[PDB]
Amino acid sequence: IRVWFIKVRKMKAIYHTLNLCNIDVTQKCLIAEVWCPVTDLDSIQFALRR
Amino acid sequence: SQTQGIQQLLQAEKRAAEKVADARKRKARRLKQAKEEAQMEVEQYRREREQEFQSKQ
Repeated sequence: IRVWFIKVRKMKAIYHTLNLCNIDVTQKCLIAEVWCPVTDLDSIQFALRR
Repeated sequence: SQTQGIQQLLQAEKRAAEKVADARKRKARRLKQAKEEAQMEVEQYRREREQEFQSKQ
């Protein structure tokens, strides 16, 4: 039951993050404006390519 | 990054409108053209059956 809780809560959190979205005219892609450290951008893009 | 986003939309709109209109026009004209072709070939078939019935007589 605990892991069911954490899965469901996180998934709610994912939907919350997805609420913040580029409402484009036609794009099926999304362009999000986010603040992020310049320190870790190498790990950022490593994660993205993963 | 700000130019291509509208280029996509414009070419997509062009394709959608042009293709729906072209299909509808193709449809309306193929009605009459198929009608004419089928009717004339029917008349030629009627000539063929005229020939066959004359031979049988």
